[PDB]
Amino acid sequence: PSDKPVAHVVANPQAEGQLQWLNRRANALLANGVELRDNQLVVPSEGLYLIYSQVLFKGQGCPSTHVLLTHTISRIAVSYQTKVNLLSAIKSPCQAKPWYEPIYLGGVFQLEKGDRLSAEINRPDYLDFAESGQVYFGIIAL
Amino acid sequence: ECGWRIGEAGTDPNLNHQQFRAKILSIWEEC
Repeated sequence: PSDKPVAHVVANPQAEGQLQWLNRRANALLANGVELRDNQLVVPSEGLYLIYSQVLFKGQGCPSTHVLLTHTISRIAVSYQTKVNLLSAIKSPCQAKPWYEPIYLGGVFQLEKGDRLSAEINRPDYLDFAESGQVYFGIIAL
Repeated sequence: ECGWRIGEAGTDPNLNHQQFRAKILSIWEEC
């Protein structure tokens, strides 16, 4: 258990228009091989992995259109460029009052060494960073 | 919420990479 891959990274509030994961060792957990490269978690060894992610959206009001918020976790095979959706979730913050839409994702999948994992959203312009620590992205080798 | 339990474990200083892993898998089991 002390050798099993584990990673837990949080978002970078200083990024504009991106969901970028902090690579600073002072606030990023990358233990037993897994690494953060190109804003992606890299699987160091084949096996089953619990993969999870949470994002927090906030807004001050409701524009005319139902602003649809999406959050997805995808995989990119080690030797190819095909990205596959593993997890996904949609929300509708609106149907003058501030709003708050949290979207969490999770599930166990069989991953291969070198596979690249990415947690993404569609509207980074509604991201929030006031709840520092609750916008994260991690994997855990079973 | 289970999302916020995951987050609290991620920011718990008293969890090393071993203990943190066990904590999460425990949360995920009942979540």
